[PDB]
Amino acid sequence: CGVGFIAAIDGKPRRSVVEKGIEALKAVWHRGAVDADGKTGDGAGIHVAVPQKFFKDHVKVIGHRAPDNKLAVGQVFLPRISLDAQEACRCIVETEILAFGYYIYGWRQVPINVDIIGEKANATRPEIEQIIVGNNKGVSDEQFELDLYIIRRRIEKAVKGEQINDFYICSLSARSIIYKGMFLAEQLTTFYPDLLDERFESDFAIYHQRYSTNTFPTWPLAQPFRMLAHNGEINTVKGNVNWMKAHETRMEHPAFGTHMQDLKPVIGVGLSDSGSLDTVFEVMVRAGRTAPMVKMMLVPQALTTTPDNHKALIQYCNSVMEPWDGPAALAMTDGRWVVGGMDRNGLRPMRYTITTDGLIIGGSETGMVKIDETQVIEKGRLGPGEMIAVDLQSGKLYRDRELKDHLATLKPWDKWVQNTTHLDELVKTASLKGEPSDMDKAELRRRQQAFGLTMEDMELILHPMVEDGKEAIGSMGDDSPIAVLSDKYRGLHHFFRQNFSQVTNPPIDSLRERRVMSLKTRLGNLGNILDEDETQTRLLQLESPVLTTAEFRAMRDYMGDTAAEIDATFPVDGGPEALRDALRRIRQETEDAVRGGATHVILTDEAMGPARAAIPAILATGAVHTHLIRSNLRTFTSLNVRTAEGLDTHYFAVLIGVGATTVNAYLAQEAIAERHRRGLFGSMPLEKGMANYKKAIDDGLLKIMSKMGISVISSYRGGGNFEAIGLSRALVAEHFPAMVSRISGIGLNGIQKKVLEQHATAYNEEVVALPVGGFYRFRKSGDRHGWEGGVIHTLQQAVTNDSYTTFKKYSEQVNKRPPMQLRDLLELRSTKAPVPVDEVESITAIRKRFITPGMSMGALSPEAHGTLNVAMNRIGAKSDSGEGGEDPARFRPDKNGDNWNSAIKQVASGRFGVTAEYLNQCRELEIKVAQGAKPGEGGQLPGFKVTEMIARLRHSTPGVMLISPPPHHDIYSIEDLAQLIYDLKQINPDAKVTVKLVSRSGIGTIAAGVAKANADIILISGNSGGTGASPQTSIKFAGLPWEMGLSEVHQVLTLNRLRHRVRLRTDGGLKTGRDIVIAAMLGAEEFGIGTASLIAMGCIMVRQCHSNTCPVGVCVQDDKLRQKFVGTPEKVVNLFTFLAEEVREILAGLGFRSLNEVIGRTDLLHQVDLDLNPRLAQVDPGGRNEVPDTLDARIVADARPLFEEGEKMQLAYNARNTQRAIGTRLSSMVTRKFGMFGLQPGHITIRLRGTAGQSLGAFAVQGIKLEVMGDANDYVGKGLSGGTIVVRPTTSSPLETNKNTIIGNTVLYGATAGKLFAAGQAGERFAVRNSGATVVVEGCGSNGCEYMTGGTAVILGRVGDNFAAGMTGGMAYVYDLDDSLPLYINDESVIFQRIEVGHYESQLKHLIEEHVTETQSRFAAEILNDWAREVTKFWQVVPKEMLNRLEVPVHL
Ligand SMILES: Cc1cc2nc3c(=O)[nH]c(=O)nc-3n(C[C@H](O)[C@H](O)[C@H](O)COP(=O)(O)O)c2cc1C
Ligand SMILES: CS(=O)(=O)CC[C@H](N)C(=O)O
Ligand SMILES: O=C(O)CCC(=O)C(=O)O
Ligand code: F3S
Repeated sequence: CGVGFIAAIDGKPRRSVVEKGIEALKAVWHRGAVDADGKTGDGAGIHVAVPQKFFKDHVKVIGHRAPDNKLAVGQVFLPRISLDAQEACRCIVETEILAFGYYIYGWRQVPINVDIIGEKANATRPEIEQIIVGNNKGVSDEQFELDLYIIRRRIEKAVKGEQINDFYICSLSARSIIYKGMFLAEQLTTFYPDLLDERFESDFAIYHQRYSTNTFPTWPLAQPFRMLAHNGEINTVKGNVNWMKAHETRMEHPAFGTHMQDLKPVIGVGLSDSGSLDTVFEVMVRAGRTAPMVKMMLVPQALTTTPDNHKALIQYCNSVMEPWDGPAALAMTDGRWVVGGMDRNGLRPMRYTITTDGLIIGGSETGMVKIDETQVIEKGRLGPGEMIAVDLQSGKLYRDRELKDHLATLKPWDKWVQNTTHLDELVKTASLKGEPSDMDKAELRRRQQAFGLTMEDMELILHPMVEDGKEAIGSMGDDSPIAVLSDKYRGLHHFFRQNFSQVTNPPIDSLRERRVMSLKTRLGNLGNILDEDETQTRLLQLESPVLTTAEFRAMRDYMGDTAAEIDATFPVDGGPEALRDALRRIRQETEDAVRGGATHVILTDEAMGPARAAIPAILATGAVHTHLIRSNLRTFTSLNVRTAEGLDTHYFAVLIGVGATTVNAYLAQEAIAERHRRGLFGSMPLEKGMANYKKAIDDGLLKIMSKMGISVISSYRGGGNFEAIGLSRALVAEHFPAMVSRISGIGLNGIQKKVLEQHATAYNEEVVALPVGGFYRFRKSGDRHGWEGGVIHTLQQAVTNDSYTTFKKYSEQVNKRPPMQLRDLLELRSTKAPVPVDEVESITAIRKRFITPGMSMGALSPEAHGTLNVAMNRIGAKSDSGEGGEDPARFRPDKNGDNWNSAIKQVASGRFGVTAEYLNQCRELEIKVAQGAKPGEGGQLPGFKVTEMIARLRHSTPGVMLISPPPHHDIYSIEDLAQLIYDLKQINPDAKVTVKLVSRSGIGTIAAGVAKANADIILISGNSGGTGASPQTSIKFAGLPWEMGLSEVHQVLTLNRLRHRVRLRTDGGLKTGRDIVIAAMLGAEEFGIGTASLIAMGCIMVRQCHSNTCPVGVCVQDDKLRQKFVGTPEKVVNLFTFLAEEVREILAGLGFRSLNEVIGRTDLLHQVDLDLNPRLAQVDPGGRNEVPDTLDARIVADARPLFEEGEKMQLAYNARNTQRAIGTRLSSMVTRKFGMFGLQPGHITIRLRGTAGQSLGAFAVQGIKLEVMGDANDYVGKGLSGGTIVVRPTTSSPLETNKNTIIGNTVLYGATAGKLFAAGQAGERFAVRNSGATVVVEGCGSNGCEYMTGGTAVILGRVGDNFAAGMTGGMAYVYDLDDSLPLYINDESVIFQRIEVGHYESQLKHLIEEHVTETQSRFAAEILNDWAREVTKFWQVVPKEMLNRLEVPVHL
């Protein structure tokens, strides 16, 4: 994959612009899935100017006369198999161009060579044909495209009405034309020779290859699109899409004249995300807005450093259009400008070079197209939010600032912005004036009972919010029933699961990166995206959809005649259809209101009473919002909800994203008060009370959002980002935005019945106390759980006394209950007579398919951890190190023969103990993208668990907390995954690689991509798995059952013929023989067993894993407490032995003599309402994935002496952007023979001219040194491990070392040792997570030194926003010539001072010296020359938590 762009700064056409454009496309294949087929690829494209010589001649050769104007071309994919349709297609195409009365010189079959296409693709190949049009009407450049645009839509529309498939017009303008198709980019020129003609000349270019979650090639989905080309993904798409359904309700502009209606819907069916973007971007530009304005209105930068002009503008946009978020490198152009742009988080690479010849070449990597250093005038990149551009009419280049300057210039942004009413202060005022409360406990209690609330609810969850202003953290998995199956009133919000993101895009850090996020809310800002007038700022604005009963009324008053209140409630005397008609009613009443003139709606349960049940706020909000959309009305109101049932963060999230503008949990502020008048909060005023509550819910949301990288509530709102488990298809469709509900579930009639039942509970008689509740924990009360006391005892009894009979009694205890989980709804019947048990496969055999999941050293006691490693190795199975290091002492068997080393090592966001030697002490690497306990997010390890041993392991700082970054920093998109897997397979030639993913609908597809990315195993984790520490909403609301995700992967992978390329594993609550058989039949080959293995080691399931108070030594770092541990290998081994025997017992009954004979065999399962079909369906009823060599292949060959004799060596080689992971293999080899540190620095040194591609020197141990004279791309020294890497411009380059980029992003991610020197600037997230590498570099993008925990980080230059966020431990100095660092640095955990002590001043000096020595850097050398005055300019950045720990104090 890639996007790229090229432009002649002067405006004047050239052939090289196209030849370069090809050139690029020939250097991206190293980033894609190569087929063994040699031909098949996902899509490539080049968007250049229609070449008027070439075309005109053509018209001449047929013997017409060339017009004076520009001649248009339509580039069109016709149906290729039904001639009947091609015609219909061409009549339509002609008719439409005809009624605008332009002129047709006529069709031209495009030459192409289908030999380089694969069959899959030739299959779906359309018939490519050009049609040539002339501007007989003598209109203007601008009018021609405008008209053509209305024409293309007209066609597009008619073909649709005709119901014609496969028709598609890539381009149809007289400025631009697109040559895209499904074939390898390196072969664009082969499939389309026109491109090789010298008449193809052009002032600009835009190329793009693409990847996919597929094996199927659609042609129209290859890019570039008509104005756009996108690398990334736009996670906020359904959000955007539904907004347009309303944005459109009002869009009207005069340029389309009477055409608008043909103009809608601007987004047709079947578009890819980017495709939909281009769609919108286009209309906007067709109506007048420049390119750069549009990038902004749609992919605005974050309004955190910023001039005030810009801020105005931004604020303007944000008020018109809600962003289109997701990682995004974009290459754009309206007719005149050409733009390179970034998403608001700089999520994708985008280097660029400027030449003496007056060209700019935009890129994704950098070595992408030869250019002589000699003619380089600059070497840049884009950072979050920036653009760079060219105005081809004036042949002027604008860098970000200067370009943004320009747009600020266009209008009185501020004066206009000043037109908004921020009703904030007005609202805060009334709160301080006193959050009221008007119910008597006798009431609170009874309503509360209506929505089935409890003490656990009040104590466990509400309280901490009020107190700490933070939400409840907890531990152990979610073992309760899944709500539909529940026995006990659960509220709608229970069935909506929060979606989150896995490999497609990364989730954000809402702590360390809160500045880019946002919760602004606006009532009445929905008018003409098409307009550009100040009247667009006239709207009210909150800063949280969240309102305390005080603030709420504040607002509701300011509104007034303008608001309308709808009674979300229904009679109980009602009848079987009570709630239905209720839902109609509300729907209608809101209609009338809005029509009637109303501008705000207030939906509410307030009139709930003994005679009226409340309509489930969630259902009521959706029913309303949707119908509102469905009648083009939502654009006229704000929709605000008052809910008695609301209480936690989740409930807000759902409400909001199913419509809600504003929410007020009124009966909870109440419940807060009552608590407060028994002084449960102590001194603290009820007002500060709410304040906190509110922050907890605000950060609440910001989080839930970040789980699918979304930075902003307006796109999130109404986007329906949930998945419904349990409610009926029909329903979910009827009333909420689009969401999946893969098995229908209950419907209104059930909902009604349950709502009312709980109701009687609370108005049928007195209520002094809520029940206790046993949702977050087993009480011997109502809610059941998997793990309950009896069950735990019996199991313990069983593995301790070693009786299989006791085991069997446990599992029976377990299997004889009411269904609690989906698998529980299946029977296993077969058609074979039974077989004798002896005959089946053996336990030895079976238990080997079992593994003990990754549970970190930290989360668990050292004793527990190694216990597990011993058990697994004893029975020839495998265990998983876990998110947190593994001690290397452990790399040998002990006198007793026991083996503490673990067979599968993880690799997760904060790369904990990740070392060349760690990565090499195993048979398998598990890329942890996610756990079912907390999908969207990333591990926690409370500070008081960060023992010293722990801290030593992890290179973290003692007793300081370890919260991990939710996304991996080197996996922002699937190609990214792809490359990690490559490095992984490079540093360790023997291991298989796994990808831990978490079930959720859509996993299937990703699953595929993972497969194309060379993963060997894929593991789908259930929603219910365990965690040592994790917020409770994720434990109860993120994730989906494995029975759904595991089949989906089984199916989809099968459906694309990849299902044999990868092995499948699953975990999530598997405690029993049958749980394991059923998982096999659904497709699994391996099963993971954690918690139950913990319980055998003794866990009693008391849930204080986060607390460091383990009654039993399982999950606790405390010494005394660790002495109460009685786990034993022998115990765990017994657990597995039983499990397998119980598996064999079952297979025999089924007539099978082995597990393999039953994988995938879903015909053996019958579901004994929900629709379990989609899970049972069969698609077609009736070593390791190896990888390509790299430079290392030769380097190694050339190093015989190294390994053979010990010699020292110096090698030289060129290097291209296309060579990845250079050295890594070397490193694996060296680490294996001499170990990370048995070689003295520089022992084997390899100079490289040119460009290093991703992962340069990744995992290099000491002894290796790489000099890259030239430059590099992302991830230099990723996981650096005591090796050394240096990078400087070519002796001959005339560039100013420090004013130019030289290495990409996420450099030194997670390193632990070694040095890195860089004559130049580095891009985003430099030194992220560095845990002990020393570096020197002349500058650095934003988010630098983030989450760093060790090492020294010098920095000869300016530094990006949010520097040092979460930087708990190492140190960075920072030459700052403008005393600006103050404006960029992220305070929170760090401080800066000028050097005072002189050993710190000396430390710096020596590095900088090294730097120079290695890099021959002038600018550096000069700082050395004026040390005196200069030292004065740096700034010591030192972590708070490091102040008292530091041998030599930093002060005095
Ligand atoms: C205490 C504990 C620690 C865990 N630590 C990790 C971890 O370090 N890395 C990881 O990728 N998943 C981790 N997990 C999840 C397990 O690896 C596995 O996905 C899940 O535990 C199995 O769920 P089951 O508990 O119902 O047996 C942890 C889970 C628990 C309960
Ligand atoms: C190379 S790419 O993976 O960024 C593809 C981009 C886009 N989401 C698409 O489906 O075309
Ligand atoms: O130990 C850690 O860093 C993480 C452990 C974890 O996140 C979990 O077990 O839920
Ligand atoms: S608190 Fe974890 S619950 Fe198991 S580990 Fe101790 S009993």
